[PDB]
Amino acid sequence: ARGPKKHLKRVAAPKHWMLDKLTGVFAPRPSTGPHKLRECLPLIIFLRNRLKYALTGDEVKKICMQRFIKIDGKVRTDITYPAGFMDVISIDKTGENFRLIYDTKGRFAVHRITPEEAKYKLCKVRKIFVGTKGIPHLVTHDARTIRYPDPLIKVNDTIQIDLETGKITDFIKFDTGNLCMVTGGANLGRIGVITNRERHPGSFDVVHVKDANGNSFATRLSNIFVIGKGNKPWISLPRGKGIRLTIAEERDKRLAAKQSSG
Amino acid sequence: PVARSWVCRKTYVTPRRPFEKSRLDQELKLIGEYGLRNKREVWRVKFTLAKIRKAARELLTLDEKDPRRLFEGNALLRRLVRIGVLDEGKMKLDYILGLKIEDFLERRLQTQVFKLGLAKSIHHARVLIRQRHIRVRKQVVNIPSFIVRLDSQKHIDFSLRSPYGGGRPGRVKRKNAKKG
Amino acid sequence: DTVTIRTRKFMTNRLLQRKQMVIDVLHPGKATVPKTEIREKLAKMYKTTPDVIFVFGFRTHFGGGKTTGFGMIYDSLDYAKKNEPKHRLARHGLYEKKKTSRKQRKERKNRMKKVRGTAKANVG
RNA sequence: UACCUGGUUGAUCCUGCCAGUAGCAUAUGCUUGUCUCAAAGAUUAAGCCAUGCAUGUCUAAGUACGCACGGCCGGUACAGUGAAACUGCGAAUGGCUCAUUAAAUCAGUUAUGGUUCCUUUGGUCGCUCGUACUUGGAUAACUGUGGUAAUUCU
RNA sequence: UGGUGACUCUAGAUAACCUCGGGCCGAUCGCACGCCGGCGGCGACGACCCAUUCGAACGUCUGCCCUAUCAACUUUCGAUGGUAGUCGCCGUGCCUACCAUGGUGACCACGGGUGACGGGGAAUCAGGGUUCGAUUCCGGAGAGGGAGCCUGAGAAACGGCUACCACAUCCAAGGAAGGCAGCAGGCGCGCAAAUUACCCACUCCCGACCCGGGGAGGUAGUGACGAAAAAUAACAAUACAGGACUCUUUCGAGGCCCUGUAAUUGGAAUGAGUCCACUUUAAAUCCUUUAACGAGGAUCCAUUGGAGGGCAAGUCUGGUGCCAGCAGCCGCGGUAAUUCCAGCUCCAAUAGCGUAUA
RNA sequence: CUCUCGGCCGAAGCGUUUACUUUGAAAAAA
RNA sequence: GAAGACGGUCGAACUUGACUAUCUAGAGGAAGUA
Repeated sequence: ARGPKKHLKRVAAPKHWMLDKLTGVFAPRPSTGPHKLRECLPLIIFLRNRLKYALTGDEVKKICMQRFIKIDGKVRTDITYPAGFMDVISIDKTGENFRLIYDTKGRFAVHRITPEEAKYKLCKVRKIFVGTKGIPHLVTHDARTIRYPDPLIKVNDTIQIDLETGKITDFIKFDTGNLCMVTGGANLGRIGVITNRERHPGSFDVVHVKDANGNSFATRLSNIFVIGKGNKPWISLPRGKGIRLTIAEERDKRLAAKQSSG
Repeated sequence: PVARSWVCRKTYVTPRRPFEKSRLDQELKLIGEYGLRNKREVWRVKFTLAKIRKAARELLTLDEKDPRRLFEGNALLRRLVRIGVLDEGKMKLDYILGLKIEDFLERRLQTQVFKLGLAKSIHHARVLIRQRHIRVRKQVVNIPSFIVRLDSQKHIDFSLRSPYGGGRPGRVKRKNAKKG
Repeated sequence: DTVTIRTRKFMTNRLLQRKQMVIDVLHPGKATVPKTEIREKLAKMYKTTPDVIFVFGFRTHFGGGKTTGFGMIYDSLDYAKKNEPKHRLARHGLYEKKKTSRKQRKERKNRMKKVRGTAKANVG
């Protein structure tokens, strides 16, 4: 190419958007924004493919252009605006609030939350620097910078934002015994307790996580998001509790849902 | 770049020996017992069993407690039991190797129409299906190679918009009534 | 009187100001029911007027019994004029597309790139 | 479905190939009722190309003294809709082809603590101790006079 | 102060400098209107720098087909390295100056070829393999051949410009214009490949933008490349010097069950068609749904190859007479041809089936 | 297989160095 | 602040050689091919 690309073919779109083959050649191609385009939901896919409020992209244009969608407390008229992990999508007209949280199969769930919960979110601090007359700074996982954080906040911690002010209320430290969600790789969407972290210098660290049923899995350090302190999550968790069932017991649950219902 | 899909697949395989007596005789017997159109209809059913047996030949080589053998070995048995080719009590993975062509050819809709007393030969049944006289629970089926499942078997009838069922009489009876 | 209307996947869309649903049509002996007859049938189910409801995309199944389409039922008529594709407004006579073709517009666009300011409007 | 069969001799057993056999791709021949999906100027010539089209774009929110149309009610800076033109952005994406190219391209893996980055998103934007209740000159559109056989010329 | 596995990092402190081809420190626009002449609420457009996003670009390690009738190559004119610079967005022989004489190779360097763009993948397949991948996804390259640039965040851009080379257009002979390996279309080339059609309704992209545009893309057309389903008849009653089944020693008797090469009899059932209407769609078509019509030699007619062997199926009949021809191979044909040319019958696959080549 | 601290165990070393084997995570969609 | 000029650089192309390759016009002939 002679410059940056603007299209996305539909087959090369991310798998967890769950687009299908035959409706078009192109995928929505997210705008640049706070989240990575392999790691986001564009607002057009959330609003007609997940919520079924629209049937075309033209109707998503009509819904968004009435200024009806607030993502993290601000109105977005962009239909390909990249919403991402733990963003609060709040539709005021229908009185719904949503948070984007991965399912146990690594896709964003349609997780409804109460408007008490819709005033905060958790972020993961990715960078700390001191800049220009000794003012300390944060950089979170969704491109927020915060001036003057608490000096105990370090890289890989998890802070809590109030969505109106933008300021930190409190935070969790990165330690063994805290609760996780995996935000990357094979183990994506799983939830458990930190038990170990082995440090390889010059390369990626590996964190071992233990499930609520005693299953254990590793990730890398960058695929780790500290949800809660100890065992209590600071947010509401989706339908499955981050416990990935095997295919045999998922089949057993799906068959037990048919011999009882009907 | 078009928004199409080019996935397709052949349903039959031609035999390696083109003129082999005692293959021709056996396949002609299988045609005559079931009223098939040509030899490709026989080779189509040889192809599905050869894939089912290849799928069970590889599960039988894995460890007896392996998760793939326990998971895909139980889905493969469930489908054969469901379409009536296996028995319920025969749900071990080794009885798949004791399945035959005629066990699948019994479960065509054409033979079920003949065997349920709706027709009076295996050739009256195909010609009954093809001109829209047979339904399965609500739905008129045109297809003679419709593999009937074991629960959708007693719901086979005469398709209420047909002269043999609900009965507006046909084009020929109507004209003969108009004539005299 | 032998036709029936059912509604499966109902949802009140507050954003586009409509109710939207899947319509099941049961015409066990006749042809496919016309779109105006389904709107008369649906408006007395949902206690409205047929000019505010818009049904489309019906496919009769093989065998001939059932038909499945989609419908939308708007709050007002002006909401229907605002939030609709214009090809469905044109199916009720509430919109008229201009009748020029597309090869005429492209050749007229290219003929007036050869011309500076106010003579562009004098291009035939 | 882990497969062979004809052919050297008067007859035999071999070596050994030739020929047969089945698929799959391009062409071609003869034939063709129904219906679903569907490749399609790659191979020779990255040869040559009539004609048409394929890239443009305005919101409440950069600039309206075109009566172009209407329109206040008529001192009423500018009601409004608005072609044109200036300004801004896009035209570096997409589409096509496979000529070149043999540690090159490319793939997996790593790195930028050795760089640049329109845009989006967040931060920053009285941190500087030294006519403003608003500054200056132009130029299009428009009006008018033209040149050239001829251009999206001027 | 803070950080990294590691800084010559970040932050701090001091002395200055700060490019006229100047660095930031707002002379910009809308809406709602106001509170006590001042103080104002939402936006929009901006803007140095920092971070983020989309990238890009340079590097790391391992991996490629044939060729020795290619055995030494590289170093003059940078080859390998050192020091200092120049240029670059930056690291670096990238370039320059001065030094050192290095660097690669039978573990195949260097050179040549490729009917070579690379992968994901495809066909075939006991297991191992062998061959293909121009081609819708990703990456690269190139817009006749080379070269040079402008603008810009991004281009050595070609539906931008400037030359040369090769072609080629208009001319009043002075001059002017060009680039289909985009969509169609034409010529050529060939064994070899479709419409100068409709639309932005879908999928998305761009713009100042809910509004405009899009031969991207969608929709039809041509389409036996190829893949899936699936008609060309079914039934009954007669008749058979049929057949088998129960009795009869056997004849011969049965509604006992099947068969037919019966243009035997019989009305029953249907689609192919013709064709209203709806539905479909941007508008249409197609399919699906339904009216009415639509079958007896149901002439509403199934073909392509074969019939000695390999290899399923006629040493039946006439013609030919080593001729004409057949035959992948062995062979057939010379007056009785199981093999040619035909009739009849039979075999195989069947809306498909031969031939050529990889 | 062990040494100092942090809470009898971890942080600090590995044990000569590899091949091998099993695991884990990382590996675009189609 | 335009034309223009000295110089430098990048550098298509042009001419003359040398080597090498191909397409074409080309007398003569030979052998095998039958």
